[PDB]
Amino acid sequence: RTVARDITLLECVGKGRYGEVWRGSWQGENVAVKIFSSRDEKSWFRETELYNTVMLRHENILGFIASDMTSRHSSTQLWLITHYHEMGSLYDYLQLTTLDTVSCLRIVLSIASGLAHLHIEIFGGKPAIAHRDLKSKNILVKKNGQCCIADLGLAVMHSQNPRVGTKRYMAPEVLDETIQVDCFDSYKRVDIWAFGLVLWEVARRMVSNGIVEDYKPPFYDVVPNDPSFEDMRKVVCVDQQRPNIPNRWFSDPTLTSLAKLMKECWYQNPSARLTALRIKKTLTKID
Ligand SMILES: COc1cc(-c2cncc(-c3ccc(C4CCN(C)CC4)cc3)c2C)cc(OC)c1OC
Ligand SMILES: COc1cc(-c2cncc(-c3ccc(C4CCN(C)CC4)cc3)c2C)cc(OC)c1OC
Ligand SMILES: COc1cc(-c2cncc(-c3ccc(C4CCN(C)CC4)cc3)c2C)cc(OC)c1OC
Repeated sequence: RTVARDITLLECVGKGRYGEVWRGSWQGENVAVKIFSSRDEKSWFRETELYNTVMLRHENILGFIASDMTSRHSSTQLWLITHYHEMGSLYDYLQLTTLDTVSCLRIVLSIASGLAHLHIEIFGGKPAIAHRDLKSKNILVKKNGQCCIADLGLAVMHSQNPRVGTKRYMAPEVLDETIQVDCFDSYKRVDIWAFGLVLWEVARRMVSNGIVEDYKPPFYDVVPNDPSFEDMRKVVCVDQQRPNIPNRWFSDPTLTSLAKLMKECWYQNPSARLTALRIKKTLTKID
């Protein structure tokens, strides 16, 4: 049989230290191709090792197609091939788009759904998985209004990489180095912190009574761009600051409920934070 492997790379949709992401075409179908830099090879290996352990398949997890290693003259080329989401990342989408109640809830409940799927151990099934780099750039928007979680290059697996998380989204126990590193639940609680920040980013863009906030990243008012580890530790650990809840949210029942939820993702005590499954249930009862 013919094994068609050619992918036509059509346009670069992302560049960073990790390498590049391309929109590509295979057999007439759009695919996303992440080409890894040499500096971030361990992210390709970790995501590949995870998918070789468990073939995750969930509507709110970016769909895996392939991991490719190709020998070159002097180097190894590493590609991750996934489904392609033409609307781009949530970070991208929120810059330019405002939301109503239904679209805001649909976005955040779809993220919580993907996260709870990662976190849960299923017997027979999947290991429990923590993401460790959840943020709005690692969430893609689908045409049906739901999102999917991307980038399992830092993921950790549990059954009963010199890359670190994005500093802006790091939980207090990561910044003050008290995280209980031998304890899998620790990693879930770091994801919940980051989820609460994403929930704040999205809620700001929900219109109520003709008002909306501009897109800002978490802690935009208290740290520089590309904040240092120390910048973050002073804000989050020493001063114990949290993102602002605008007064206008308290006129809207949805944003009032979302403010309470994001508060219960941001407790200093990691074991006080809500679980992804409890966040889902709360979101199903809003509106
Ligand atoms: C190697 O590399 C790539 C391969 C492909 C690809 C292309 N055509 C057909 C296939 C295929 C799938 C599955 C079987 C099965 C059939 C059932 N039988 C009982 C066992 C074997 C055979 C063939 C694949 C996997 C795409 C790629 O990119 C999109 C590849 O590059 C990453
Ligand atoms: C990697 O990705 C894609 C792959 C393919 C593709 C190409 N040839 C063959 C297959 C296939 C056939 C048959 C089985 C068997 C498995 C066991 N049993 C005997 C029943 C069924 C498995 C696999 C596939 C899945 C198509 C794709 O898109 C349409 C892919 O997505 C980009
Ligand atoms: C986060 O992580 C991964 C993401 C993806 C991925 C999948 N669909 C669509 C995209 C995308 C398309 C288009 C834009 C637009 C944004 C506005 N403007 C700047 C032009 C371009 C942005 C994003 C991406 C980036 C693939 C991945 O691997 C193959 C990822 O890594 C796991």
